[PDB]
Amino acid sequence: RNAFYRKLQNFLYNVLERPRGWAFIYHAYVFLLVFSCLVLSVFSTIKEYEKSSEGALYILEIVTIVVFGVEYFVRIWAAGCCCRYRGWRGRLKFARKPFCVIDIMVLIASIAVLAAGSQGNVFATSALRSLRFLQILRMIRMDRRGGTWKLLGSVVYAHSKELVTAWYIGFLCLILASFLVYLAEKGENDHFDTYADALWWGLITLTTIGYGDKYPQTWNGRLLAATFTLIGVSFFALPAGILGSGFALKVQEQHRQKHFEKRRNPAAGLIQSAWRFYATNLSRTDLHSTWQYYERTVGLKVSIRAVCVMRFLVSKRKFKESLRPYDVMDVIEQYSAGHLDMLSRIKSLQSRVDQIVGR
Amino acid sequence: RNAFYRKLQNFLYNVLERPRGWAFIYHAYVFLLVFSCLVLSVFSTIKEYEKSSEGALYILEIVTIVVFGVEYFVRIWAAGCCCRYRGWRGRLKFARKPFCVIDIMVLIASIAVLAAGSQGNVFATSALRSLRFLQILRMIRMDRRGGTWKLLGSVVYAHSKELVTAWYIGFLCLILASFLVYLAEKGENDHFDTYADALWWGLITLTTIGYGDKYPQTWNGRLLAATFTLIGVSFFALPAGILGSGFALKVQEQHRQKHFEKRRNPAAGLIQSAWRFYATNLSRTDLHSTWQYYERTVGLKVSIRAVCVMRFLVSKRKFKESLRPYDVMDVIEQYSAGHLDMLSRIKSLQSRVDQIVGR
Amino acid sequence: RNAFYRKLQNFLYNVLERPRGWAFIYHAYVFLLVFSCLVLSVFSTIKEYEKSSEGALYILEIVTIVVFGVEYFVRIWAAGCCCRYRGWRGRLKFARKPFCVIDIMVLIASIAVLAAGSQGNVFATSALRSLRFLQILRMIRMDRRGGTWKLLGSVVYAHSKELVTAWYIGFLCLILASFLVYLAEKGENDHFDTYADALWWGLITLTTIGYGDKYPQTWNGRLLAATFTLIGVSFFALPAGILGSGFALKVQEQHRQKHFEKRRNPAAGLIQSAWRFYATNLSRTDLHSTWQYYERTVGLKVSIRAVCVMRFLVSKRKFKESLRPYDVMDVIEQYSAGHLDMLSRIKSLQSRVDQIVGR
Amino acid sequence: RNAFYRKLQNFLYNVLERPRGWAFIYHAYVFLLVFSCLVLSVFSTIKEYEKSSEGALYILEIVTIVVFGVEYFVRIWAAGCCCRYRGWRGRLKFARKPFCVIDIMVLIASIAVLAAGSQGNVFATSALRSLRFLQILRMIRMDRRGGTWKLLGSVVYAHSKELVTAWYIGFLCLILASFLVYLAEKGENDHFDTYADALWWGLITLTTIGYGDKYPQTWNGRLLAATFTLIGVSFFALPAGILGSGFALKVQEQHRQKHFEKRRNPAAGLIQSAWRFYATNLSRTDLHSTWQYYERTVGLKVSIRAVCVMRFLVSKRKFKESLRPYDVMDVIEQYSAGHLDMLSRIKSLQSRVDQIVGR
Amino acid sequence: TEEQIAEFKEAFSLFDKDGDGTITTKELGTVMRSLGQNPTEAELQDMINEVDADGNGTIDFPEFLTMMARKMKDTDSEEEIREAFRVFDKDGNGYISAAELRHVMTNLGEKLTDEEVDEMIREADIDGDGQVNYEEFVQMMTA
Amino acid sequence: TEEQIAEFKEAFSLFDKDGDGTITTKELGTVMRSLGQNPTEAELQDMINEVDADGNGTIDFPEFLTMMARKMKDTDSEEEIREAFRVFDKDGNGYISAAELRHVMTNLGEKLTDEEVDEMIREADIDGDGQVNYEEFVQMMTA
Amino acid sequence: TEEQIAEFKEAFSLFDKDGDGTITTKELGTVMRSLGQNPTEAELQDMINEVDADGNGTIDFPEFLTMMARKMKDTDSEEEIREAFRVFDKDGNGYISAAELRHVMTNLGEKLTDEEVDEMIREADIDGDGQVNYEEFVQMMTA
Amino acid sequence: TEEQIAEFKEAFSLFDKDGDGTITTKELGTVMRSLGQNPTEAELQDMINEVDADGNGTIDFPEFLTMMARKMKDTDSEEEIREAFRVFDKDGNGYISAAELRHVMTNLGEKLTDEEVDEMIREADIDGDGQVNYEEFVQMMTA
Ligand SMILES: C#CCn1nc(NC(=O)C(CCC)CCC)c2cccc(OC(F)F)c21
Repeated sequence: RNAFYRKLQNFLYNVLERPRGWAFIYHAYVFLLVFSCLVLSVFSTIKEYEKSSEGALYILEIVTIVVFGVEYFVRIWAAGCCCRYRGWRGRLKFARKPFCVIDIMVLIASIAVLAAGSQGNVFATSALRSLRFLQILRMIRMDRRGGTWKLLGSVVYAHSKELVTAWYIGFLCLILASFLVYLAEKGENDHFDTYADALWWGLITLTTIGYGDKYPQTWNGRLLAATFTLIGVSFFALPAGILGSGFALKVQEQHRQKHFEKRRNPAAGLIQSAWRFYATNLSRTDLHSTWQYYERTVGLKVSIRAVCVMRFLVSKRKFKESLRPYDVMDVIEQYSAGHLDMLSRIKSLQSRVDQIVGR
Repeated sequence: RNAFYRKLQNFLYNVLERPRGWAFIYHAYVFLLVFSCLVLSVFSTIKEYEKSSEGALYILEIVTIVVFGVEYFVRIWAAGCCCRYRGWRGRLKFARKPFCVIDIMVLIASIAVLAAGSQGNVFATSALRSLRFLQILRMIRMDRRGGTWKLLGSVVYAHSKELVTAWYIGFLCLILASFLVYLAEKGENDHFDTYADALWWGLITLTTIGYGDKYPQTWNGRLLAATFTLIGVSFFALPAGILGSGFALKVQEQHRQKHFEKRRNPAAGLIQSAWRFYATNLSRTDLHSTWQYYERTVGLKVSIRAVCVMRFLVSKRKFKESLRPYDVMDVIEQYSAGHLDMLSRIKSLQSRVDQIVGR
Repeated sequence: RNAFYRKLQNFLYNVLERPRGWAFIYHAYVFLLVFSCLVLSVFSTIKEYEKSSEGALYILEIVTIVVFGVEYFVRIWAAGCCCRYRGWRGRLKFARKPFCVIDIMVLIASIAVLAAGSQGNVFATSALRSLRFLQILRMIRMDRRGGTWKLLGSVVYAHSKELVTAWYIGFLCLILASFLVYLAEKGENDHFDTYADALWWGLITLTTIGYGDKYPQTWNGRLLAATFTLIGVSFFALPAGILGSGFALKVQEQHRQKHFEKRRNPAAGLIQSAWRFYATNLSRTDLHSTWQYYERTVGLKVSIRAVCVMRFLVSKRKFKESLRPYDVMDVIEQYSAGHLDMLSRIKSLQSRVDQIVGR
Repeated sequence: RNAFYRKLQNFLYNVLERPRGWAFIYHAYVFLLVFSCLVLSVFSTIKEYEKSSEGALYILEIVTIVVFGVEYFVRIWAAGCCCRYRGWRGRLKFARKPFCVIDIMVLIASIAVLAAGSQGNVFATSALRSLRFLQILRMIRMDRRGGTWKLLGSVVYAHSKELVTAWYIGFLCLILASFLVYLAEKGENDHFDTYADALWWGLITLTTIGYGDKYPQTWNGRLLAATFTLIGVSFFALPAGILGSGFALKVQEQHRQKHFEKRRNPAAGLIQSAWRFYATNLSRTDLHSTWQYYERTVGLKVSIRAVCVMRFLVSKRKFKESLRPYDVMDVIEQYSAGHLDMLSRIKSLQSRVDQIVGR
Repeated sequence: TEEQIAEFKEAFSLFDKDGDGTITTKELGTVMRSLGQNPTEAELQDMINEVDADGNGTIDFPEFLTMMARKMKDTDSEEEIREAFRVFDKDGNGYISAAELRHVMTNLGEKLTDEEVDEMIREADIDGDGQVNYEEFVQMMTA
Repeated sequence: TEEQIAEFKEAFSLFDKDGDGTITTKELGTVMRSLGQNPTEAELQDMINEVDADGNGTIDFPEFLTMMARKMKDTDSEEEIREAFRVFDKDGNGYISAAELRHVMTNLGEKLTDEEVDEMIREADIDGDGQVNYEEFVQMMTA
Repeated sequence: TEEQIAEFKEAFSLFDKDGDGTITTKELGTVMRSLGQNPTEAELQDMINEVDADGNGTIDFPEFLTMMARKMKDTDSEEEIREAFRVFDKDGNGYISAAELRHVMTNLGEKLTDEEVDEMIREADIDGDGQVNYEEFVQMMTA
Repeated sequence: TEEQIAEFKEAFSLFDKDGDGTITTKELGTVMRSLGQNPTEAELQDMINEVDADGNGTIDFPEFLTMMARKMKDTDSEEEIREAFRVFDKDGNGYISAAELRHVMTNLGEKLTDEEVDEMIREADIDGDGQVNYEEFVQMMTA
């Protein structure tokens, strides 16, 4: 069943590499399993629940090594589906991907720690640390693309000036308020023994964590703390609000722009122009016969080649400016072109009717 | 008074099912009553205020069973107003609605617990649990449509990628900061006895709850806690800001789009086309006489039917693309069509004036 | 100096009633003074700082009664400037304004409490409560228009559905998490003695206040608290973010719309139409001579009156739809009208050129 | 190497004064160094880590004085590159800049405190305070332009009304809730001894700091605290959300507007008009020969001068309205002009075709 | 009075061209084109909407008479005119310089002649100072 | 039945002008211009799209017949017609006054004559009260 | 000087066509059409606005003379010209290559001839290096 | 080779009309109008921009020859063609059905004939299955 085999392999590749829709379910399950393991590892640290947590953790470690090995082999097969990695050499080339090699390294580490535990020589602390680190490593691997980091960095850089303003003003407010409260309390309050303690109090207050170990206990200390916290809490909360609003606005703008679509025209122009520019052959029976057709519509050889490259070049630029269309640029440029065109045609109407009057 | 009876029944149905405006007041009152009951139930748990709270709770339980029964009967009558549930069978069909059956089940449970309390055999704990659960059930019933859940899910899915980025980065920051502070403190601080305690501290800090039971007490622990919290608090606060900004932007976009309106044209076209397509009868005295009129304006039978269905089909599509008009799609498509039309007519002007010059 | 007196009176009226710009400075000072008094009143409650705070409070009370009396008299004079309150009867009419009568009542109460303190019979508690309440009353009076309340209510109603979703989901999460943690801890933890205590803990946690008196101390309690808080904190923080984003979007939309301006055309039309409709007199030497002029441009009397009222009526509607212009409505309607007009004129071009060909 | 020297001097000036891109790296490093020093200063306050922190602080102080001196001299050289400060007098004029004089004062203070420490007479407290204040002074100097303060003030003023609404409503809620909880608890709870304590509790609660020293312990106190905090926390969190959303919206609007660009046309017109208006000379061999050319295209002298100034004036205005183009103003005005122009030309078409019919 | 009804009928017939008992958009357009000002079809349709209550697309005699019986005092017209004046009130106190009206009121929208604006001044400006107070003037018109 | 197929072929030939076995946009345009209503090329292209499944740019006999075999009951047309009626349902209960249809249904979009709207009324309004209930009417049409 | 006033009056009469003592939009339009460049009515209205202070819709002799008495030094023109130069300053230091002006200054807006731009260069570029420094040049023009 | 340079000069003269040693926008427009396709001035200006490096507004012989010496392999053209193919890759694996190209590649933009698209198929589709793999094809063209 060649068709069935290809269809199944493509389906598995889509699920394991490009989970557009319901495929995410599977990934979630895997994450859950991994996450569950992590939680068990935490329970393994506690000495009270050592036995049951250790047993469940070993069972889940066996299950997860099995699942990860099966997934890795199936992912090798799926990458085999992709033309970029067709054949044994292509699959090996795919397996050199940094995330794939990281995953296989984690798998080998897990099987190795299990085997060492079977041996018994390996200390329990070593195995626990190893398994915890492998679990977090697969957690990181879940991204597999760096999409979250890239998005966060993009939004942070977009609001770099505003974030820096928030950080700078909040830092100045923290320093000033901590110093003033330190002066107010100093010896009166045991909490504010040293300026380092005052800075710790200020950081824990303006962030609104408010542990309660440190807090002013004098009338002037409390007065200054009130006046300064009323603004410092907002300053320290600013970055979260700025980033959240930026994320929401970016989501809105994307849901508009990527929902525009209506593209691939410059890409089609590129395909045509590359085809014609490759066709500029040495008078062989290939498309250069179509080039003789093209020149028929009209030494001359060079001009033909020239024009082909020209379309190629121009097409390139179009796609380059059409890769990420901007609504404001599109609308402004189209309005300018259209209105200028209509005005020019109207003036042509005036000239033509004037000559008609002359006629 | 047929007119008066119909008007009153419609008014009650609107109040109890489609509370557009002032009708909400009534619902609020009901909620308040239910909410009040809930609060009393809480006071019933405390052993100090058992007597007074129990007496007031019994009085309010009688009042609320009475009110809910009256409301249920009046709601059955109101649904009777609706044509979909006209007649005894229609009203019974209405009563099968999941929320209606849930409400009647809650009513029976409340009357049953009251009767059991009258009997005295039922234990007080059973009655208290029953009444608390029925109260929360009616609280959930207040929605009656799942609107809140649907809206929250829609906004969450819209920002699924941003929310996942926030969760992932915050989780990584929590794990890293908790582990580093655990290493810094470990044995020096009694609070951070085990890594589970460190994780609890990290969760309570980055969320800014800051209970105060756990907090670093070492110079390196406090330094790392400061550096990591300064960013972790923002990361954990991100989701609230993202969701709030998304909600506000959605409200703005809705207050624009639903404020557009200017629709029902495709719906009217659909009505006309369905009427004409039904009219394609077997040469009877019905609209098919109007079909003879339509064909008069021009074997042929099929074409008539064809064209009728055709309008139907196109009408359908129009309404489908006019159900939820998008400002950007509307504006872009209308601009393209209008400018292209004007340009084509201008070129027609050029051709016609050229031939006039020829004439 | 009639001109100087009128100019000064207008300047004081603008400062005291319509503080557009730098005038706000003065108001701020007054607020500061009032606020200072309030703070002193707080220090008066403390028994340790009774003497100095009482002395400063009495001095500031004398100062503030003097300032408020001077301001009230000058405000009477300023309202006298306004034509609406010209003359003694006009000033008395202005003085019936609820905020003015509230201010004079507060002034009388302050002078009365000062006189009673001079007498000595009045108990200190009575005077302290009186002065605190008068201070808060003037603080409320600072608004003088209800602008803050109106703006907050407008933004809240705009996002009524989203806010209700946030409240409902957060309430359900609070109830569920509190009950689950109560079950987990119950007797193990002294904090969660009763479900009321669990509800208090849940409210103080999800709001992120985190006092620290209540907190889970069991493995299952802490696990459930983590899972539920991770979402409850965001749900409870939602309303602040929603309102803030709504306020920012409203500010943006206002800074666009009110910055449009370009109006008063329908208002001018209203002025003209009202002038002409009043002019429809009983054939007297007033504008009805201009009505004879108007009818000259053409029993007939009624038509004249008709048309005048007609302009009036239409003018009204225009101003009514031009009071709060909407950018989207303006742009969409102007685009529709303009493109339809151009298309119709283009078809007129086609018809005229066709007949020219015929000619 | 004149070219090499000029290029290097310009590169250093750009890095030290206009760090557009990668140059920021250097600044960051400097900040880090300064920041590191600050942290060491904090460790110097603690008596336990006095020795090591003092040694590292002295080493870093020597390093930072060296770096700041080198940077100041190189910045003098760089400002020398700028034409505004060419020559010795120009460099001296640049050195009078307030930030430059502040920096040199800080440098002198640092070298002076180091020399005094070498002498040993200066008390350790004096040196520590001096170095801490100099460190914060350079931290402030990092801005060098007041950009953060200006941006924050702009956004705050933009949302002045909304922020004032938030502050006012939150203040009223704080006062009311604190007073009600004070009445509820008063003598029952030791925490709420006096109304000042109640106000402190209310401030620490509504801000969500929640130290835990103060918290209600009575049924009515807790009930009122719940009802009032549920709204007060949101009111106090509002300003952060409002400012964050405003910052994000401002970033979006800027990333649109400043990304428009397509300007310098009015600036070019201004340059031309200034050139021509200067050219209106006393009939000398300068551009006034070009003025004879200009008048050739046509006592008359004045008109020439008139028209030149006129372009100047009009050019000025254009640039003034083109300095900060607004998308809404640009689009609305261009639409009005274009549509009115097309309509007028269409009516010209109607008139011309009518006369052609007459012809 | 019967004389008013006779005037109403006479002018309604005058506006009527075909004689259908109702005034159409074209009738108003042509009669006010004879009046010198050429309208737009939107304005005529607006009149048709404002007079007619049954949506007949024209102006019938009953609605004509009912609109005739409605004088300014019975129009609830105070708020609209007050707001229109206020939008033109730069100072906001309520006084407007007659020169301001002459510059603007006769330069915007339905521009009026010098006689009409000066009559406005002498009507509203009872004091004859130039500081016209719109509130009292409009209130006494609506009396 | 064979008679239906003969009718189909006869009218398909009638629409056909050049005789290529398919109906193009121009054929539909001209035939329905003879019908009195002049379309727009967008409408004809929409018909070409909705009939044709192979994207030939015209209407062929097989797709014509397949569309013919699809009656209203086999169209999944209940939701669209119900929604269209609902958008016109001001009260939202499901009853619409026949006068409302006469005022609107014959005044918007493809306006219909008095006979057609009255036939709609007597069809849907079985009770003959004027409170037409669209749900039952559309359901029984789709039967 | 009286000679300057005589020149002013002579040219004001020259611009004047009907002889009303004021220069209208059409007068400026026709005189500068004779000058070769055809304006737009917006530009002529802009001149009417910027000269006239009483809003007469034209240019009168007193405002003409007052604008004449205002030389560059008494115009507060430093900021505008500095900003205009800065917007064209790519490097931002204050030096612009004369080749840059030749490429741009004569290719945008009111494009000037080679003679005018070269005279600009030899005027501002005292050093004769091509790195024109706009600040000193504009300051000395405004002197 | 000298033959290539002779060809270059011969065709450059052919395009040249006035004989100024450079090819202007009008020359390209007229020569490719003879070619059957009528351009827009924007396209000719785009060509002028892409060839010319000194901004002369035309195409000179040196830039012509330099552009001639640049073959596909020395164009850094892999990314653009790969991205263009990817945007058309619905599945995203890298395989496209030749029928998909025939339906789309010859129906959008610069539509090509059946011969050209079939030659594309037989060129890229070495396996002759219809699942053209654009990556290898474009890479080997760029070889
Ligand atoms: C979610 C959540 C927490 N939250 N937040 C609230 N805040 C507001 O409503 C407005 C007050 C004005 C109506 C805040 C804006 C000023 C609120 C009110 C009632 C109950 C709540 O919890 C319950 F629903 F779980 C509330």
